Amino acid sequence: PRGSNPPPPETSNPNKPKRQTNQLQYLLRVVLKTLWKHQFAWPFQQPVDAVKLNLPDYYKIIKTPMDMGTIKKRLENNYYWNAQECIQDFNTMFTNCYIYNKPGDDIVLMAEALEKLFLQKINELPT
Ligand SMILES: CCN1C(=O)c2cccc3c(S(=O)(=O)Nc4ccc(F)cc4)ccc1c23
Repeated sequence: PRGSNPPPPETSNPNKPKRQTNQLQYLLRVVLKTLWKHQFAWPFQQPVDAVKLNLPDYYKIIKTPMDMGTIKKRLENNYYWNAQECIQDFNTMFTNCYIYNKPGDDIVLMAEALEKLFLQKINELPT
């Protein structure tokens, strides 16, 4: 079907306030990098292509989409003011998965595994 995909979430906004913190550096260098390499990362590495993946209802249900490709670019582009803004985006990505899909679905098992690893890495966030 199509129809169409929305514009992806922004990864640049020159008027948005931003900072480099060592916590944001750790989010890129440790948290994002480890999740990124994982065997379950691939469905979360770019925005949902609702056309290709045959998920025509995706953007009827999910109105705040987020993915690790967007987060990666936001970190590389120094988009954030603090770590919480970034952790927010990971939480949105996970939440969207759990909202759209059913417990026990293969995609949800992936999200749960990534989220478990995420929380472990988040646990060692530096001062
Ligand atoms: C994480 C974004 N996302 C979904 O919420 C979702 C639902 C259904 C399929 C699918 C896909 S898929 O069409 O590539 N199929 C897929 C099914 C189960 C998996 F464990 C991984 C991918 C990619 C990313 C997705 C989804």
